[PDB]
Parts: sequence; C-alpha cells; structure tokens
Amino acid sequence: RVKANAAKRAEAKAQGVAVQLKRQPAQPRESRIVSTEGNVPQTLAPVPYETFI
Amino acid sequence: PSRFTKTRKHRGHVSAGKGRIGKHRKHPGGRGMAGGQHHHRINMDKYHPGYFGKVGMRYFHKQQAHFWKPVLNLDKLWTLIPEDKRDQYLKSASKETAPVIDTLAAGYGKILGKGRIPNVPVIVKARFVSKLAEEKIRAAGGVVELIA
Amino acid sequence: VLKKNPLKNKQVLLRLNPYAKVFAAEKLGSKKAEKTGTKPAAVFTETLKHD
Amino acid sequence: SAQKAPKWYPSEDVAALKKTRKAARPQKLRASLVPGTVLILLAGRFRGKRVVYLKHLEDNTLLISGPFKVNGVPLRRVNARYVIATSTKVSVEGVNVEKFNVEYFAKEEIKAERVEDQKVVDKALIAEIKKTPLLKQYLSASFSLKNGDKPHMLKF
Amino acid sequence: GIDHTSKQHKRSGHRTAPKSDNVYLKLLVKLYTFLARRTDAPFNKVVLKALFLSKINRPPVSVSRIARALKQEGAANKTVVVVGTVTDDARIFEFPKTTVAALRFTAGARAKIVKAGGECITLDQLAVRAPKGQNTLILRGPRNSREAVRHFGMGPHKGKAPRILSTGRKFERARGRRRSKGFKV
Amino acid sequence: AEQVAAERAARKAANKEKRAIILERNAAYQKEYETAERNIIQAKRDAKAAGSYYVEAQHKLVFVVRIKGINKIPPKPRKVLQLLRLTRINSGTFVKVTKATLELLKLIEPYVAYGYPSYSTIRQLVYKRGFGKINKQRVPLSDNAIIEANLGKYGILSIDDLIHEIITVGPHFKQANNFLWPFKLSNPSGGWGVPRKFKHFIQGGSFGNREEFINKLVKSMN
RNA sequence: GCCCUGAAAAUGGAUGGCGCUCAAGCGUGUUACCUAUACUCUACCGUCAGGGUUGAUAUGAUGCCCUGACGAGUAGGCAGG
RNA sequence: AAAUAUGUAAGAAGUCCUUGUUACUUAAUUGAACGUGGACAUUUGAAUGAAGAGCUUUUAGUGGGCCAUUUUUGGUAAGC
RNA sequence: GGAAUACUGCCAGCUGGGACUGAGGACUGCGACGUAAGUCAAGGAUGCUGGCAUAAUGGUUAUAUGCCGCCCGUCUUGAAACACGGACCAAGGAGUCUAACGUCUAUGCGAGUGUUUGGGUGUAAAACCCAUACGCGUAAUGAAAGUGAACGUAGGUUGGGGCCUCGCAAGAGGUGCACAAUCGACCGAUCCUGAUGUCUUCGGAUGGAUUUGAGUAAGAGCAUAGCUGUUGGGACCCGAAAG
RNA sequence: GAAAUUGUUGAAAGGGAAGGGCAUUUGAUCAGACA
Ligand SMILES: [Mg+2]
Ligand SMILES: [Mg+2]
Ligand SMILES: [Mg+2]
Ligand SMILES: [Mg+2]
Ligand SMILES: [Mg+2]
Ligand SMILES: [Mg+2]
Ligand SMILES: [Mg+2]
Ligand SMILES: [Mg+2]
Ligand SMILES: [Mg+2]
Ligand SMILES: [Mg+2]
Ligand SMILES: [Mg+2]
Ligand SMILES: [Mg+2]
Ligand SMILES: [Mg+2]
Ligand SMILES: [Mg+2]
Ligand SMILES: [Mg+2]
Ligand SMILES: [Mg+2]
Ligand SMILES: [Mg+2]
Ligand SMILES: [Mg+2]
Ligand SMILES: [Mg+2]
Ligand SMILES: [Mg+2]
Ligand SMILES: [Mg+2]
Ligand SMILES: [Mg+2]
Ligand SMILES: [Mg+2]
Ligand SMILES: [Mg+2]
Ligand SMILES: [Mg+2]
Ligand SMILES: [Mg+2]
Ligand SMILES: [Mg+2]
Ligand SMILES: [Mg+2]
Ligand SMILES: [Mg+2]
Ligand SMILES: [Mg+2]
Ligand SMILES: [Mg+2]
Ligand SMILES: [Mg+2]
Ligand SMILES: [Mg+2]
Ligand SMILES: [Mg+2]
Ligand SMILES: [Mg+2]
Ligand SMILES: [Mg+2]
Ligand SMILES: [Mg+2]
Ligand SMILES: [Mg+2]
Ligand SMILES: [Mg+2]
Ligand SMILES: [Mg+2]
Ligand SMILES: [Mg+2]
Ligand SMILES: [Mg+2]
Ligand SMILES: [Mg+2]
Ligand SMILES: [Mg+2]
Ligand SMILES: [Mg+2]
Ligand SMILES: [Mg+2]
Ligand SMILES: [Mg+2]
Ligand SMILES: [Mg+2]
Ligand SMILES: [Mg+2]
Ligand SMILES: [Mg+2]
Ligand SMILES: [Mg+2]
Ligand SMILES: [Mg+2]
Ligand SMILES: [Mg+2]
Ligand SMILES: [Mg+2]
Ligand SMILES: [Mg+2]
Ligand SMILES: [Mg+2]
Ligand SMILES: [Mg+2]
Ligand SMILES: [Mg+2]
Ligand SMILES: [Mg+2]
Ligand SMILES: [Mg+2]
Ligand SMILES: [Mg+2]
Ligand SMILES: [Mg+2]
Ligand SMILES: [Mg+2]
Ligand SMILES: [Mg+2]
Ligand SMILES: [Mg+2]
Ligand SMILES: [Mg+2]
Ligand SMILES: [Mg+2]
Ligand SMILES: [Mg+2]
Ligand SMILES: [Mg+2]
Ligand SMILES: [Mg+2]
Ligand SMILES: [Mg+2]
Repeated sequence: RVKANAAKRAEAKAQGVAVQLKRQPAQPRESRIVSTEGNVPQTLAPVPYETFI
Repeated sequence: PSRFTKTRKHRGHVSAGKGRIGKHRKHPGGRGMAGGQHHHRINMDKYHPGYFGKVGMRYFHKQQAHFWKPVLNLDKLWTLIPEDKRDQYLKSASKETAPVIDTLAAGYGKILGKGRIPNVPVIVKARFVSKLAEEKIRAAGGVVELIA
Repeated sequence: VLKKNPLKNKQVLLRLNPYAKVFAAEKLGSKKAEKTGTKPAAVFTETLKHD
Repeated sequence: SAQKAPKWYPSEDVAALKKTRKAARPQKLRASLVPGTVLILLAGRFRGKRVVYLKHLEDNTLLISGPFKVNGVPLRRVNARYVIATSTKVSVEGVNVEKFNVEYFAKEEIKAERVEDQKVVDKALIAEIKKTPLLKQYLSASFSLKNGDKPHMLKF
Repeated sequence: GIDHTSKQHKRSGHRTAPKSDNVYLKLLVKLYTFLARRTDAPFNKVVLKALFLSKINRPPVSVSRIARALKQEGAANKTVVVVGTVTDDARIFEFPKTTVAALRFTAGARAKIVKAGGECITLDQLAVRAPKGQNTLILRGPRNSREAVRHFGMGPHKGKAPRILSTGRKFERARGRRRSKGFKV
Repeated sequence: AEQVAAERAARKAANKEKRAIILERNAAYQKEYETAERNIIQAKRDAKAAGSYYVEAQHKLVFVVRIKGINKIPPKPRKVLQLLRLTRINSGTFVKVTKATLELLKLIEPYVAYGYPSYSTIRQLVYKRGFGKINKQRVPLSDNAIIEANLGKYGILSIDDLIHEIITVGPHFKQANNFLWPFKLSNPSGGWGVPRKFKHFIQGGSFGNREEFINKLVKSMN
C-alpha cells in the first residue's frame, strides 16, 4: 500500500493535487434502480409440514 | 508526638487498622530471621542473595590500622595546598621552586589517578602511588618522593 | 446563568438562526408541493395485487 | 478575650439590584367577561350573590353593582378570578360608570357621594333589568350548588 | 449512575506550592506565579514549578557542571539559572566569568564564581533583569546520583546493591552470589 | 481612548456581517433539504412509472440511545458502550454508519435503541439539549459564537451549520459530532409502548434498530 | 388444548391474605393508569478540574472570582477537624 | 472442519536514492551490520473514543470465599 | 372518472387550563421591535392589593394517625437467629517507650558534615563558647596477596524542557541540563597475549575476550526533626496445659 | 453531691412488649423579627 500510495501521490502531485488516500471502511451503498424488464417478482409462500422417511 | 499519630485516628474503629480476618497476633512469621531457609526464603534470595554460607579466608585478630591507607586522587591533590598559597604556585609552576606536598601529613596513604592536574610541577611526598598517578605527575614535570 | 430553550423562547430563536424570520414569514413549514400526474406501470400494480 | 475576633469582616455595603426586565403588560380578561354580564360571586362578603359586571378597573378588579336595591350589593370591586361569569347579559350602554376608578376606593358612615353615585347607576340598570322578566328576581336570589350539581358540567 | 471510566475525584498529583514553610520561598513563588500568569514566557512556569520541588528533586548544580554548560556552542554569555543550591568544585581549575542565578550559593561556590569576576544573583534579581528569562540557561542537578536509588529495583539479575549495613565478605556475598555457592543472583 | 462607540462599531457591524452570512447559509440548506427530499419523492414515482423499483441508499447516519442501566453488562459491549460515549442511561449520541461502526452497533443492540433520525429531530436535539465539549466543561450552545469559536476551524459557524454537518454526514462529521456532548434526555414521556423493554423492537420490546421509529421515541424523551 | 383420573403423612393454614367462575382463571391482542435512592430540569453542600485576579488609597493570596464534571462502600489508606 | 476466543501489521522509529566503515563475510568493495549526503508533510496513510500520557518510590488489608446464566468432571442424586 | 377520509409524518402555525421553581444583584453580552425617539418576554421576578404584627408563621416537645423499622457487638460464604458476650450505672480500661533501620518530607551546612566523651563559661541540669580526635561521606574491586578510574570538548547515536537565531505568523535551524534507550571508553576480578629488561626466574609493558563487580565517566553528602514501615524488647491489652 | 435505682407530686399514653424513621393534627412551651 505504501509503494502504491507514494505513486498516486506523485501521480496526483504532478497532476493537480486532489488525492484522498487513507483507507475508508465499507460505506453503505447508494440509491439505485432495479428493473423488471426480464424480471417480475416471483411470489413465495411458506410451506406445509412434511416428512420423507 | 502522639497527637500526630495514626493511632489517634483509629480510635472508635474496632480493629485498629489491623484487619478483622487476619488480626494482629503475636508473631506469625516466627521471630527475627526465623525460616530464612524456609517460609521466608523467597524474600531472602532477592533482597539478600548471598546471605547464607561461607566465602573467603578467616583472619584471626585482624587489626584495622594495619591496612590504613586513605587514598587521594590527583583529582584533588592541589587541594592540600592552602588556597592563597596555591596561586602563588599555580603561576610560577617550575623546577627549582615547586611546591612540596606531604600527602601523609595530609593524612593519606596512597595517591591514585582520577584524572588531570594542571601542567605544573609539584613535588609529591607519599607512601604509595598508582602507576598512573605517578606518570601523570611527571607529565607536569613533578616527581613523587617515597616516604614513611 | 440559565439556559433558554429556543423552540420555546422566541427571542433566542432569533438570537441563533436569523432565517427563522423569513421561514415563518413565508410559511415554508407548510410548503405546497407542485402537483404531478405520473402513474405507475401495470406491472407495478399487478404484482402489488398478486398473491 | 472570650473569643478571638475574625481576621476578615463582611462589607456592610448593600449592593444595588440588577436592572430587572419585567414589563407590566396589560391583563386581557377572559372573553366571557363583558360589561353588562351577570356574575356569580364565589367568595367574600357577598359570596353567592348574583351581580352585574360594569367596568374593568385599572387595578385589574371588576366594578360591579348589585344593583343595591335589588340584592343589597353596592358599587364595588371584585376580583376577576372569584367570579363565575354567566351567560346572561343586560345592556350597560346607558350607564356612565366612567367616573369610577381606583382612587374612588381610597380607604384612608358612608360618603353621601357614594350613596348618590349608587342610586344613579342602579336606576339605569333597573330600567334595563326590568325589561327581561324574572331577571330582577334572579338577581335577588343567592346561588348555591344543589345536590347533583356538577360544576364541571353546568352551563351558567 | 455512570459507568465511570476513570477514578472519580483524582488529585492532579503535582505540587501547587512548595511544601516548605519559608516566607522568602513563598515570596519568590509569589513573584513567579505573577510572572507565569502574565508573560506567556515558558521559562517562567518552568521555574514556578521547580520552586515547589522537594530537596530530592533539587540536586545541587556544581560550579564545574556550570563551567561545562558555558562551554556549549554559543552559550558562554548566557546567564545560568539554578533553582536549588549551587556548590563549589575543587576540581576545575579555570572557571569563567558569567552570571549564576540561584536559591543558594555555598560559601565556596560563590567565592570561586566571584573570584573569576562573576556574579551571584538571587532568583528575584534574575526576574527584574530578565522577565522572560531572556538569555537564560537552566541547569538541573543529577537526580539519580542519590544513594537511595542504588537500592530501588532490587531483585535477581538486576545487580543493584543490597540494603545492607555492615559490608565486606561475610555480608551477603555467598549462596546466591556465586556459582560455587548454590547459584548466582 | 476612542472605542466608546468606535470599536463598539467595528464589532457590532462586523457582527451583522456574520448574521448576514449565517442568514444566507441557512436559506441555502433549506433549499438543499427540500430539493433533496423532493428528488427522492419523485425518484420513487418516476420508477414506479417506469415499471421498476427505487431502492433508497442505505442510511448514513443513525442515532443511538442507551436504554439499559449501568450494571451487569458484560465487558465487550460495556467497552463499546463507552467508546460511543453512552455511559449513562437515556443519554445518546449520533453515529456515522460504516461497516466498522455497524459492527459496534451490532455488539450493543441489547442495551440501546436506535434508528434513522429525521431533520426534525436532529434540529430539536441540537436546539434544546445541545452542548459543546470546550476544554471539557460541557458548555451550552445557545449562541452562535460558541460554535464558530471551536467548530469554525472547519467551516461551521452556527447551530444550524452544526446540524447541517451532522445530518448530511459531512466531510468533517467526526469533529462536528464529537463537539457535541452526548445528549442527556429524560425518559420517554408517555412511556415505552412496550411492556418489557429488554427485547428486540421486532419482538415487541424496545432495543435494537427500530429505524424511522427512533424519532417518535427520541422526541418523547426529549 | 383446557379439564378430570392417575395423585398417600403426620399441630390448623395458606395463588401473600380476602375472595374470584361470559373471573379477580388459562392463551393472546390493544389502550390508559400507579411508582425507585434510576433518568430530565432547578436550588444548596462537598470533592476534583480548568480559567481570572497583588493595583493601591481597608478587613482573610492557605485568599477573592468565573466555569464544568463527579458523590455506594467492609478491610484498609490518607486528609481536614 | 466451524462459531466464540487468539498472534502480528495498519508509516517520521516511514519509503526510496547517492556510496563511507570493518578484523565479520564473499570468487569478488561481494554481502551483512552501523553510518554520511539527498528526494517526498499531515487524507502522514482505517474506525471509535481519550476529564490526558509516561515513569518512580514506598506501604495497608487480603491470601477460608460463596452465587447466577452458559461450557463442564465425579456422583442415581443433592440446598452435594 | 373526480373528490373526501383514515393512517404516518412535518410547521422557526395559533391558542386554553394546572403545577414546581424565581438561583443572581450597578453597568458590560447575543439579540428582538421601531422611519425614528425609543421599547422589550434579549447574560435567572417583578408589579399591584390585602391580612397579622403575633404564638398568626416557625422551632422544640408529648401524644395520636398513615406507611415503614427484628439486637447490638463479633467470627463468618452466610446472624434478627434455635451461634457467643452483654441485667443496670459510674469510674478505671488496650499500637506505647527505647535501640538500630527503609521510603518520604522539612530545615542547616555542603565535598563535606556532626558544638553537648570532654573543656570553657554561666543569671547554673538551661542558654553561650570550643581544642584534638572520631564517625559517616568523598573509590572501587578480589577469597587474598593486591591493583586502582579521561583515546575523545569526560565519547558516539536517538528522544528531550528550556534558551538562542530567522520569520508578521506558521514554521525552520542552533544548542541542548535532567531523565530515558543504545553502542562504546576507563578501574578491579577472571582468562588470554607476554615487548624492553633480568640476581635464570624474576619482571609484566602492551593488545585482546558470548566472562564478571553493590564501580568511573566535572562529587551529594552529613546532621537534626516528623508521619508511616522494619527488627529486638512485657512490645496493642487480657489468656494456657506446663518448665 | 452525677448516674443506675427509689418515694411523693404534676402531666400523658397504654386490646399479647417498649423504643425508632418520614410526615402532619392536637396540647404544652419558646426564639426571632417587626415598628
Ligand atoms: Mg515515634
Ligand atoms: Mg502530641
Ligand atoms: Mg489530633
Ligand atoms: Mg482513619
Ligand atoms: Mg475515616
Ligand atoms: Mg473515630
Ligand atoms: Mg473502616
Ligand atoms: Mg495498618
Ligand atoms: Mg478483632
Ligand atoms: Mg550468617
Ligand atoms: Mg575523588
Ligand atoms: Mg426593560
Ligand atoms: Mg393577557
Ligand atoms: Mg333583596
Ligand atoms: Mg558515589
Ligand atoms: Mg438480564
Ligand atoms: Mg460517535
Ligand atoms: Mg407526549
Ligand atoms: Mg397523552
Ligand atoms: Mg402520564
Ligand atoms: Mg409486566
Ligand atoms: Mg420532555
Ligand atoms: Mg397450588
Ligand atoms: Mg391478588
Ligand atoms: Mg388475560
Ligand atoms: Mg381507561
Ligand atoms: Mg434524590
Ligand atoms: Mg464516599
Ligand atoms: Mg468510589
Ligand atoms: Mg483480536
Ligand atoms: Mg476525541
Ligand atoms: Mg484532556
Ligand atoms: Mg502492596
Ligand atoms: Mg501477604
Ligand atoms: Mg485466614
Ligand atoms: Mg447474575
Ligand atoms: Mg431574586
Ligand atoms: Mg436573587
Ligand atoms: Mg414572640
Ligand atoms: Mg393571631
Ligand atoms: Mg415519640
Ligand atoms: Mg413492618
Ligand atoms: Mg464472635
Ligand atoms: Mg459456619
Ligand atoms: Mg448480628
Ligand atoms: Mg434458627
Ligand atoms: Mg466462640
Ligand atoms: Mg450471656
Ligand atoms: Mg454492655
Ligand atoms: Mg471513662
Ligand atoms: Mg546544676
Ligand atoms: Mg563565651
Ligand atoms: Mg586538647
Ligand atoms: Mg571509613
Ligand atoms: Mg602481584
Ligand atoms: Mg583493599
Ligand atoms: Mg554509533
Ligand atoms: Mg530542534
Ligand atoms: Mg545536533
Ligand atoms: Mg575492564
Ligand atoms: Mg570474577
Ligand atoms: Mg560499596
Ligand atoms: Mg558506600
Ligand atoms: Mg515488635
Ligand atoms: Mg500469663
Ligand atoms: Mg502458667
Ligand atoms: Mg505454673
Ligand atoms: Mg520442657
Ligand atoms: Mg453532702
Ligand atoms: Mg406529658
Ligand atoms: Mg415530629
């Protein structure tokens, strides 16, 4: 990570600063839209009691 | 004085600051150095290693005096000259007229060499010298005169 | 010496936050959202009323 | 010495008050209290007497009259909070009253002025009272809670 | 209640006045808190503290240890400050001019210092001369040269001087102290 | 010596500048807020329209309330409780949600109640029981200069700047949120709604993530 | 499932007692309500901490002043009295 | 082959470059270790918290314990 | 097709009733309303009116009434215990003094320190004075014979308050006591090496070593006193069977 | 000339102990502060 950080720091410096290179933890996920083209919700119910034995 | 004393403060508390379980009884350890080799050995090795047993030669009817021999280091030496007298000698450091110092008269038996005396002749009367002590002195241009 | 709540005490409301004057002036607390028509795909309602 | 004198004494200077901020703002009476309204008196010398509200005086009190010759109550002060304000109203629109103020009741038998003032106000009111029938009797009579009366439910 | 996370009502654990009862000291301290409070010079609050120091945490600065300090690079004209007694050292032969400011100069110390054309200054004169302690060199004496710390930390393999009265052989130098008598330390 | 009105001015007027700045800043967030809010509302509709499903971003900010007393708490939760500055009952703090605090929350569910807090309730938190940690000391907010004083380093020079940095979980949330002393609220006014507190919300008790239902509570206790 | 049978001990006696049967019982739901030395706000005492203030021409500088947080306790320690 | 629990790492005591020292070491100024000189600052390298951190001396009482949930041994069992 | 309503949520929308509190004591702040003068609910209660001026309020006390409250001391895991002591009251009634000590602190003097064995002196067991020694300290180390502390600015390195210099400030460099880490040098012990020389076995320079010491490396001590702690003492007080 | 303990006088309470805590009624007693 250090070798890597030194890089994208000089890669950024020689560019126009703007870095952000601390590790941040898992962020919550963003909004998003889920389609139905090809995908209508299948409805499930719970199932009666059985045995097989 | 009693008045500053912690017993004064314990008055009214049942057990005088000595426990209700463990009490203040007469002598639990045993008395004195009892059990140095048993229930008190942990405290004796650590804090007093080397305590038990023997090492060395016995010397019957030794008389300290026989071995009387205060040391003085060149470190001082120049002290034994009274101060006013001192600079009279520090300046005009030379052969032909250099201070005599009877270190025995000062009440020393050996002259050791803890380091550096000015570059100035002294005549040093002593009973004993360390090899270095004497060397250093000669480097100022003095000598050591053995006496008794 | 004695904490005054805004929320109650109108005076210190306005000590903090100057916007409170226009906020209240322009109602805002009761803003009338612009009315739109957009109605949901049959897929949406179908599967809503499915079992 | 019996006792050994403090090493420090308090100042006997009294400080001045912090400049308090407590404006005396005017008291708006409950809407139910309007000049010409009959009042039930909940307390006092004339407790339970039924009486006419006349003017709101500058010391917050209410000016009332009985009228005297109906029920014996003279022009008088009464505290707005010891007073059930009914729903029955007589017009007070011909009753000068503006004469009457706090100074008028400077404590300091009965001043011929008062005895006069009283008759002049009561004549106006009786003129009025006598319009609605049985009002005069109503005013003549004291009020009392009967068995069964539940103040938190009666309309007055 | 509160799940406390730290002992409640703990005293700072630092002195706040001297423990001593000496007016003069109480005065010096009076001066220096005033200086410490109204000068933002860091040199003053350092002193203010040391004035509370117990005699142990006040080992003497020797006049030779002073002459050494002035042999620092660019230090020979600084005025050393010592918040304790200063003592004389027969072992230096050449002592410099300077200006030593202290709580006490021993007879010899002040002697030697002055003989070299120096000046012994009380801490309050040091104040008037140098309110922000301009140009001062604060020296401390050797705290750990005390005879007592010799015995602190006593235990096996720590090599640290028995608490012992009479010494010489026959005095704790056998079993436990050599390889030929049970074991060694 | 001038100053009379002289440097009374150079202050007083300069004070007006700051209210100016604050006024426009607050008017701004208000826009920000509505149009953010409204943008979701129309996102959900626009999707239904299109035969699809708008799944909101998971929440970035939660608000935690210690629900359990002080005793018989096992070490690991008890340490974490401290780490989130919840060391007495009914006090409460904001927590920025990441995996690495999410796991914290996880560990202390049986002792706290928490959910997503509205703008309405972060505002009435800060306005009414908002205190700063200033050389410790726990100073009440109550004037904007108390804030600019310390949170100003970071932008943020008002009680509403505070709130904003908190609800939007800004780039300086660590500093902003820590500045606020753990809120110390009372017991829910009209009770907990449950007969037994120490169960999950789902099981009819009070602890756990009860989501947007945190607000209804936090109010009653504030 | 509830209820009954299965179901035997020694002074008279215990859903805590009275007593309760579309319960004052069993399961389950929904509200309201009662009340801890706990929580919230406030006063006062004390402890610890951070600030301020030797400037006379009046009285404690170990003082005076501002501010914050904290307070269970045997054995035991220390402090001020 | 889990769950719980457990070692280490997450930078200034950092990462590179330039080429001194030795008796060690290499076929070998090869290496090893310790350096000199030079290049890069707080998004200087995850989170949360921190009424601060470190360090020293000395001494009391105590060294019969018992209980709960879970794991668990002996015992038919036990308020063992 | 087009409304209503429920439900959930929001308002820095308005508004009624009731309760507890009124800390502070010139001014000083942040504000609010005014075109303005000014006003205000804005860094903590004021106004107006009445009653008593006394046992009215309040304290104390006895009793009654609601709720609540087992006997202390003790050993104990656990006592109100069907565990011990204690019928009652007064007066006695138990961590002391000493010798030598550890840590800490205050004070005197400081490479020194300690007048009080003694002498001198006296307003007489006081206070005042003092010669010589002595004690502890200023050298360690070896069983001992013995030997005995600078390669160097009394060393290098790393942190280090403070001070110095530059800078408006931030910072940057310079120096760095104490203290801490580390690598070294010095003295003794141990082992090795064994020059110049020599009463031919003395002598032991010199340079070394995973060895070792309560050491050196610009002294910190000595003395008085105190709390706590240690040991011997009848040793906190009372107690055997015994010898 | 204390206390335990006792006699008289006065006041009060007492359905198988008495004493105690918070609170107030009632009786007795009392300090202050008022101008
Ligand atoms: Mg003693
Ligand atoms: Mg005494
Ligand atoms: Mg005493
Ligand atoms: Mg005590
Ligand atoms: Mg005590
Ligand atoms: Mg006592
Ligand atoms: Mg105790
Ligand atoms: Mg003790
Ligand atoms: Mg006992
Ligand atoms: Mg022996
Ligand atoms: Mg020496
Ligand atoms: Mg006003
Ligand atoms: Mg009104
Ligand atoms: Mg009539
Ligand atoms: Mg020494
Ligand atoms: Mg539980
Ligand atoms: Mg947090
Ligand atoms: Mg409510
Ligand atoms: Mg309700
Ligand atoms: Mg309620
Ligand atoms: Mg229940
Ligand atoms: Mg509330
Ligand atoms: Mg049964
Ligand atoms: Mg029942
Ligand atoms: Mg039921
Ligand atoms: Mg109901
Ligand atoms: Mg309470
Ligand atoms: Mg306590
Ligand atoms: Mg405690
Ligand atoms: Mg782990
Ligand atoms: Mg923090
Ligand atoms: Mg801190
Ligand atoms: Mg201990
Ligand atoms: Mg022990
Ligand atoms: Mg035992
Ligand atoms: Mg448990
Ligand atoms: Mg007041
Ligand atoms: Mg007041
Ligand atoms: Mg009276
Ligand atoms: Mg009366
Ligand atoms: Mg009684
Ligand atoms: Mg009971
Ligand atoms: Mg016992
Ligand atoms: Mg037992
Ligand atoms: Mg008992
Ligand atoms: Mg029993
Ligand atoms: Mg017994
Ligand atoms: Mg008995
Ligand atoms: Mg007794
Ligand atoms: Mg007695
Ligand atoms: Mg005599
Ligand atoms: Mg004389
Ligand atoms: Mg003589
Ligand atoms: Mg000696
Ligand atoms: Mg020899
Ligand atoms: Mg020797
Ligand atoms: Mg090196
Ligand atoms: Mg530097
Ligand atoms: Mg350097
Ligand atoms: Mg050696
Ligand atoms: Mg050896
Ligand atoms: Mg020694
Ligand atoms: Mg020694
Ligand atoms: Mg003893
Ligand atoms: Mg006996
Ligand atoms: Mg006997
Ligand atoms: Mg006998
Ligand atoms: Mg025998
Ligand atoms: Mg007699
Ligand atoms: Mg009586
Ligand atoms: Mg009472």
